[PDB]
Amino acid sequence: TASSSIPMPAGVNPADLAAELAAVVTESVDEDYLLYECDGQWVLAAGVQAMVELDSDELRVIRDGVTRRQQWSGRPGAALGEAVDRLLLETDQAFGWVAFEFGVHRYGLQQRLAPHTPLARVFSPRTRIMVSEKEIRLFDAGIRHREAIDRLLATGVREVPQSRSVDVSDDPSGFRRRVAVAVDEIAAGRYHKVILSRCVEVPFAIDFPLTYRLGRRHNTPVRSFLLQLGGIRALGYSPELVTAVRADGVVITEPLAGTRALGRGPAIDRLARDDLESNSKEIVEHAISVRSSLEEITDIAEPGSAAVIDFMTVRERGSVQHLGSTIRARLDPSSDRMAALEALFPAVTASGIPKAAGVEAIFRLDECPRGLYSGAVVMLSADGGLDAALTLRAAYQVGGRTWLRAGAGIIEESEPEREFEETCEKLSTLTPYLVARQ
Ligand SMILES: O=C(O)c1cccc(-c2ccc(C(=O)O)o2)c1
Repeated sequence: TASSSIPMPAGVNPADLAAELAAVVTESVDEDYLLYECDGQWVLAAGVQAMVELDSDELRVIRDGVTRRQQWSGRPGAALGEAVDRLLLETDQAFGWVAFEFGVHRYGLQQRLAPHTPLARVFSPRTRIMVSEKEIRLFDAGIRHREAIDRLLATGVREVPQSRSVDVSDDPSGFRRRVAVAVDEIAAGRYHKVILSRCVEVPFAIDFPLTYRLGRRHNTPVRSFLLQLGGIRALGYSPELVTAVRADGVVITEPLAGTRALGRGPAIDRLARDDLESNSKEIVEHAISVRSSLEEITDIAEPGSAAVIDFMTVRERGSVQHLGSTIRARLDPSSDRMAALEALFPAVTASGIPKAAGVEAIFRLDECPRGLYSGAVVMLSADGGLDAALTLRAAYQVGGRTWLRAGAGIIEESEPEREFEETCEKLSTLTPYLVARQ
């Protein structure tokens, strides 16, 4: 099905070649794109053939300057799903992002959103370039894209420049104070856990593809992305899989809970791993989160199909390590891939426990709308597939402002100073790897 298949050159890693190709194609064609890494394939979705924009109050489908603009009601997953299924009648895959705000409708909180709040942006690409350890496959590539790959193979990948440091120690948004307020709300019995966050400004412009390459070779995320889409530049090393739906009907979700530092050498990392695996506080939070995922997944699964296939094992994520479980079910004939995403979104590590009360608290105690942060980056296929990675450990550039964003799960025993240090550990997935724009 690919019109070209080129063997991967010796000594070149696919993440490096795919991100370099995104830079070369940017220079020659100047188009929007989304690069998504999923199970050893880096798929560069290049150019926008058609775009679906789901907002809180409207749905727009834009193709070649022509817009279908429609009011929508009911579930946001049905509005997005109907438009995306339409894109996939004539193309194999669609890609994009879903905001954290897409998940508030299931809890009846959508009236709290401001008008015109973005919920999702999903596009069908003009071209797809798939890069694996074995080969480069070209789908619907015109002469400029074919010549860009030829030029890159002739020159080889660029050497990544040295990175530039950033200060994460300032607290202009009062994260420590906001954690103290959440702790008091938890002590009052309003909820059990809430995830709060803070932004850190990057006071210099970064090169997104070079920063992506440098951070990727020091991280082991479950998925990753690099994009330039409708005025947003973003990259991330997604630590958690929100949902994967396969064409054969198998649904997977991989919740994480608990955090210890990682990357401090073998001896310190082993002590942190043994503490994480045996700490009552982390075990209880992980068990509650697995029980929550199983309750959610039963609403969309064939009866008796839900199962935990890997339980409470350490998942290494670069600057941090977490407890994780892999939950599997079979999609019920009465359900669909968007209803599976809606059942599992937002993740507990994006919201809290109970999830409804965590989302309500975020509207008051966090900077809203969150947008891409704690939402998902997605890949959908014409055969029914869906892959949705949780957007944490990401960097953004919008309108000349570059920033990072990290948070923490706050419970009754949380201390503001420790939670602030925890956001610093999560920021460390990116802060040593920022390449300035040259
Ligand atoms: O609540 C937990 O146990 C838990 C576990 C792993 C991650 C997170 C979490 C919340 C926000 C971020 C981030 O901005 O990266 O990460 C929370």
